[PDB]
Amino acid sequence: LRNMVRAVVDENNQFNFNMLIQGGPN
Amino acid sequence: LRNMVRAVVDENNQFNFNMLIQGGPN
Amino acid sequence: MRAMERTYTLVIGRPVVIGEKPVNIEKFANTSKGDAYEIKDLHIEFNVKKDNSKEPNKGYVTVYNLSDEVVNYLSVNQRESLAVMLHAGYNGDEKLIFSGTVEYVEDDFPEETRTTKFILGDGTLNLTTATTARSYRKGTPVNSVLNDLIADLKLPKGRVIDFGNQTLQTSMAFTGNASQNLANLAKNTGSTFSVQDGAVYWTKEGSRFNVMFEISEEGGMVGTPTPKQPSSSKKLIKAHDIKEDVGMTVSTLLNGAILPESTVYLNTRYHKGFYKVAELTHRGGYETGDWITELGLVETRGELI
Amino acid sequence: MRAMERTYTLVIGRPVVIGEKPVNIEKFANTSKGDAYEIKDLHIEFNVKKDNSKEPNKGYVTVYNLSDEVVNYLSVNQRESLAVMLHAGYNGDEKLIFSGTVEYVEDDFPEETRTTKFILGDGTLNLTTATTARSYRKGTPVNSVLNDLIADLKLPKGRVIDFGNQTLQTSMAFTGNASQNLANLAKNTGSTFSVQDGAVYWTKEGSRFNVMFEISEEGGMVGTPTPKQPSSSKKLIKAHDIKEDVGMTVSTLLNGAILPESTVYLNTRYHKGFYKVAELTHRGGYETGDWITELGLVETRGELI
Amino acid sequence: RTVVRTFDFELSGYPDETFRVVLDSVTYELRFMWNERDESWFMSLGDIGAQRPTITSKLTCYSDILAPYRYLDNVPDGNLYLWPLGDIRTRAGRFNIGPLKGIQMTYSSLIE
Amino acid sequence: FNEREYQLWLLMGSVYYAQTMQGAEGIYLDDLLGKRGIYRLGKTRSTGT
Amino acid sequence: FNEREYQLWLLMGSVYYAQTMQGAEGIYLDDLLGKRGIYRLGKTRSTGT
Amino acid sequence: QFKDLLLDPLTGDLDFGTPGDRGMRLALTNQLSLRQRLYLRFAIWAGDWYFDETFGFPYRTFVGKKTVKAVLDGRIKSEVRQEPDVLQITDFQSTMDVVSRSYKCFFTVVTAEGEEISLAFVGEDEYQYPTPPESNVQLCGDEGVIINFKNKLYYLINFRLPK
Amino acid sequence: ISPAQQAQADKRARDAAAAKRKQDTEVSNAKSREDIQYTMFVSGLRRGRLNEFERKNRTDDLAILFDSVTTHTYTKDYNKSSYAVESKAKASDHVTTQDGKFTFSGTVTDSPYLIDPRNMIDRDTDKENPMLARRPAKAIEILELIADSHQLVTLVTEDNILSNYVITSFQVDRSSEAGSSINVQVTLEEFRFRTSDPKKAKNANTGTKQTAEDGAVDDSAKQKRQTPYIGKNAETKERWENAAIGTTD
Amino acid sequence: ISPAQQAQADKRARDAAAAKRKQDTEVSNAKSREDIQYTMFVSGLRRGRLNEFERKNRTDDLAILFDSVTTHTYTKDYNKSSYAVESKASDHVTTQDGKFTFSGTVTDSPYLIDPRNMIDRDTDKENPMLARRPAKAIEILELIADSHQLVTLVTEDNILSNYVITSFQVDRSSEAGSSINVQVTLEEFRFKRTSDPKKAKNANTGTKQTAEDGAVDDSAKQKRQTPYIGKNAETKERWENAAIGTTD
Amino acid sequence: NEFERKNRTDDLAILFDSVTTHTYTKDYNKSSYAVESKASDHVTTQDGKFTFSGT
Repeated sequence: LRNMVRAVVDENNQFNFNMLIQGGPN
Repeated sequence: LRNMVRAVVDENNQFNFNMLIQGGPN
Repeated sequence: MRAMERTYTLVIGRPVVIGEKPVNIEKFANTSKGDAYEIKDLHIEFNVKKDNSKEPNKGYVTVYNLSDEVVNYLSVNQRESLAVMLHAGYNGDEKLIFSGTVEYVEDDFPEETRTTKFILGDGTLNLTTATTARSYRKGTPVNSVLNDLIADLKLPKGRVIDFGNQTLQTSMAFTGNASQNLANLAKNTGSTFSVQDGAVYWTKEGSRFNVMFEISEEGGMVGTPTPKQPSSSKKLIKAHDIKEDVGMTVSTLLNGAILPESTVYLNTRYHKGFYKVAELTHRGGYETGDWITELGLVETRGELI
Repeated sequence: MRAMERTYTLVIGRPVVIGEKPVNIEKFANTSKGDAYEIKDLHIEFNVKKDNSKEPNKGYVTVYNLSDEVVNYLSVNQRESLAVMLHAGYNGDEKLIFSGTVEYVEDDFPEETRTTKFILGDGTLNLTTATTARSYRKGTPVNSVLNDLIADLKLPKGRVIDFGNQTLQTSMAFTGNASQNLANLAKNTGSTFSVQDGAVYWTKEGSRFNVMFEISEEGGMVGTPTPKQPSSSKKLIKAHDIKEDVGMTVSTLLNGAILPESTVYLNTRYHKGFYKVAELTHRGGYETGDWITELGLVETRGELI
Repeated sequence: RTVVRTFDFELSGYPDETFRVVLDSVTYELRFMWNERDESWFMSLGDIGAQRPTITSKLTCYSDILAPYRYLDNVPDGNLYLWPLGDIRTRAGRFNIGPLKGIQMTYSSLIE
Repeated sequence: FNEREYQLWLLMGSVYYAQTMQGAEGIYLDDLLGKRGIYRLGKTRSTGT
Repeated sequence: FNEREYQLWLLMGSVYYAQTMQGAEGIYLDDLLGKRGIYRLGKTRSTGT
Repeated sequence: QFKDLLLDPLTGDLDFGTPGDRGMRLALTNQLSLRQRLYLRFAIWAGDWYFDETFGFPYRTFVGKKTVKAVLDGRIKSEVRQEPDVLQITDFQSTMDVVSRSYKCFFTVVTAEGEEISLAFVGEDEYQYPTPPESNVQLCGDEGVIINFKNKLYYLINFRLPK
Repeated sequence: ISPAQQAQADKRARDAAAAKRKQDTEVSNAKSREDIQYTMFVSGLRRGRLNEFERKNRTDDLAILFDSVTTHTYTKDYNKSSYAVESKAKASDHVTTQDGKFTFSGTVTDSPYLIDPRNMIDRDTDKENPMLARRPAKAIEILELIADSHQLVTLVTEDNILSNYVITSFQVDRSSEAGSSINVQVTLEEFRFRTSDPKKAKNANTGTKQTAEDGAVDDSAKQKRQTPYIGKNAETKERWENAAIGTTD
Repeated sequence: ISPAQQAQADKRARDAAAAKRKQDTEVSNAKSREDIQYTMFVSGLRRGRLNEFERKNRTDDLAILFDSVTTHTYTKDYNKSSYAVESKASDHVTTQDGKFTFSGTVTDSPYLIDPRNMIDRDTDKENPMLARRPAKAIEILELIADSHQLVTLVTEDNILSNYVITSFQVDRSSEAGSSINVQVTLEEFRFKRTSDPKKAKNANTGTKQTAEDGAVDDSAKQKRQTPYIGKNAETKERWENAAIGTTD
Repeated sequence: NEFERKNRTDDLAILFDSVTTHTYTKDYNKSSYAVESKASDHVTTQDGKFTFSGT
């Protein structure tokens, strides 16, 4: 069942990475 | 059931936001 | 006799190209073939948050069992920013609910069901690359500086409240991203700056605009309002006084004709009065899930601009 | 007749001590008593991610019901960096899958079952403490600067692509951690620098190395490949052009003989062609769980170095 | 004008194929349309996401398709030809295009 | 009514390329290369010793 | 029906005019003189001493 | 339409042809190809061909053992349907003699015929490129235009007078 | 171990491997034939539906009949959403339709009464010697082929006709209670949704395409040899391709 | 393969595709007209419920009667906080949707064939079994459920309205041959243009773009402008181009 | 026919004094969401099970 939880945690981490790293010319 | 997990993830995000942004005069 | 059933539409257009004039996502809807790839009757889950701050509004979407042709069209353009629009409503009309560019896209197809993912940004490209280089001398009217910087940002002006006869007290220089410089001018002049669904909104903190929306049991309210603090921290106080500091929360059936900077009237049995809007979150599960919107309200104490 | 069953081995050695020559984790395996503490037939769960970037590759491990002697040996050395190696395969051979130092260790023993935890780093100690202080004048050949800085890092050279007759255009100075300075030289010269399983890899972006690996249903593939963007954000484009910007994803049964900088050939029924590797993740559950590896591929558009 | 073979094409025969290809490190999108009365393939070439194709032409054997168009910044400078693998008299068809189907559509790039 | 003009459009498209370096066929091909003084070879008889 | 048919005549006239020397413009000019076996030049480079 | 070297149905050697047209031939008609594809599939005992251990028929299981007729027929009838272009099996007369211990079955298989997709790899071409004119005919006209007109006039003069 | 035992080990690999090849290739043959349709006659055959059983030719339209069908059932389902209101009650919102499920039970006996050759099970069954024809066995290898090839089955029931149903599970029980027969149960669900004229075809897409894997340029990547030409029309080709195409070097 | 099969695969695709056009079309129009109102009569009838049964016509207020109904049950649910309240705080309770279920049967040998029943719209009087009544009922049942009609139930004691069907089951067991057992389940529905201007209220439609394929939207999709029918080309022409211009 | 093939050293065979019942079953699964349309690849095959009782 931990499989279900790991997926949601992974998605939240993905969203946070996107929030930090976005747009920009570099 | 993902409803239950999203709530806990949201609460953890709230705690982290509070930890970063607290006190201060500005 | 029918029931009251949900409906929606999702459109994908040409890559967005920034030029030397304000960008309108509307005109990029049509594809080279003409009509765009419309997706109507497929289970969709989406979450769209909106706010009044520097950062753009971002929304997430998921679609199950897409045809191979559509996925192929997105395998291409992975270097480019496709324009996307989303609509939702109740079986008789659909209101625009989000418009932006596809920041991210990925596909996972384990055995039974493929699941496409999206991350959309409301004007992310413009807000994060519009450079500026401007300067002014002592005596310049502040109302001129504001207009000069916004035109640089290359976005339509949704609404602006000019400063009047204000004048700069010291020489100023601005470089880097235009959005960052404007967000700094907000702090020192009590003004709120935030782009939303392509529209630039510049208003003044504390003050609010008529009853553009009324909330009541007839208006599809969901549960009673509850008081919730508008920030996750408390500031030290002298106990500008006009600033925010209070709020409430409400939930309602999905209604895309609402924006963070609007004004709402709350007609309940306990709470009654006028409030500003500060935050929005749209959720949706077509076959299974909620179809509601959540509003974070903030009390106002300024003049009725 | 047998079945096809999993096997693995885990080894723990002496504390790692950095000196005045390249560090090899191989020679620290033997303990003062000689043979190392080997753990074979105990349920183990591990996750090991690898990449081509500044940060080291880190892997996590969990072991259930360890003997008290082994736990005692780790209660000691808690101030020191024990060397650890991990092996995995299928009942006939085991390929090296990770090697590094024990960054963290903790034990929780609630009632029925103890559960030991580990966090391992691939060369973390060297990459985060190797200081440098170097300078060069106008006219110095860039090929000399690269070799000088790598020798400072004190790691074996897995593979390097020299710059040719390139020369510095301006005077340069380097201080602080050597890894950080090298990672900055990467941006301005289109080169990729990343340490992995103790080996230093310096290559050029866009270009790729033969078919060192072929993926097909015979090669234990798991599901069809799907297109996934190699980054969580999109960059503005002129529409160096040679840079990455596209990729795909594949999954396969556990196979430790693969590295991020290698090259693979994809023989499926839909997708066919050559790709670079960009990311790896090894998962494993001995008694229960997957025993597979996930590869993130990136399209290439440069010369065949 | 030394040139080296660097790419080959194949067609599944679908009358309205469209796909993206990379040539000389640059990327282009191609469209192929089948004509019934003239029994020939019509090729359109343009930039990714372009409103209209830059070049449109009819495919034929042993004819330099790009000859009159090597003066634009978005057109490959190489050579595009169709020549047969079997009997020399065979003309381009619908299903006979490919590395082993009978007709070899190929792109070659000059050495610089 | 509509399907017929599809044939007309296809034939018109075929006509246009008849006067280009590519697309010429049959009789029309001779005119294009006839400008450069090259003509097709007819039936030939094998020769040998 | 006549309006739909009329476009066919207009298209034919445009095709004829597009291929005449007087009406040659842009790319269409390249095709016509291309039929002669010559092509327009490109980015040319300087020569010094 | 599977092409392959033609095997003579009468002898089993390659079909070099009649003495008047000796040479080599390829199996073109689907019937001929399927015939030899079944013949080889049934003639090679299972496991006896190197480079492919899984090909062939397992005769050793049945021959030399006391076996049930019904089981053998199923396997015989199953190997046939491994070819992707077999429509059906019409009839099956399986008979066994206990005195001589011999077994002999009869049956037929139905298969359709397809098209050739492309003639590029086989022999001929289907087009009719034109023939260049001869002599000054192009620049000055042709005499046949006179001959045909004369013939038309003569035949019309023939028609009107009753015959 | 011994050298002789190596031969025994080899037998395991061959026979076990050969078994899956027969199963795997046969399944591959299915999903390749699109001119074949399977229909099951659960009931109604003797009442009106005889009209549809006559249309099937044993070659591309096939009928599945069962010696006896004990029971069959049909159940469609729908989902209803509900949200709460401030009046301490609950309201309702749109609803959805959840496809549909069908199940039935039947039996195949080793002593049939009605042996109709038109039934596709009785393709080869002997008229006068039924029990040795192995009817119970002959039904498993045909039912399993349909299910594992993901055929879209059509059910002709007496009450109605259903189409686009996919088998999900089935059972076969040779309990000692009956013997000489197999008890069969099946379940299905509604799977609710090149050539051809250019007129009807529309704009398709294929996405990014790499070099073709059937011809040269891949060999240079795979490090192989280019295929020599067959000589015909030499000295005419070589002059032109070598000048207009060149060689991969 | 051969062309003979290509002429066969098309038949397999054509006939199968025709099935959706039949079933999928019927539900579409069934939802496109809200005038029709379906009703069900479970028991109730002979205890004075005939007063409203006679009101049902054959075009708008369709009625359904089963050959027999064995049992029907009605139930409601509520929930409350499981933690001690702070004290009166009687608001800690919520109401769920009431459920209704029943079992019935349709037989090939009916005893009452009253034509007012919509099952017996065009059933033969002298040969009920050739009319195939059980098939008539199923065809009706799926259409009502698929279109999501708000059904009204007339029962022994009370009358229920705004109930939607969520599931039903049909089977033909070996026993009770020549008949079908039917089960149904329903739940409440808390439901909450050409209209009188006096009843109109301010509404909203959000942001809107170019509407429908017009003279301007055609340009966006690269469609060619629709030619104007020359009913009159003397008056508007001089003014239309000068004042409105052309999309270009 | 094949029972007699079994020797006493390599192809060992097991026979029970009595077998009462044996059952064989296979399973498949499909997407529960409407497909985009032919997209007949939305199905997977599970492993077949076999059980029996003896004495």
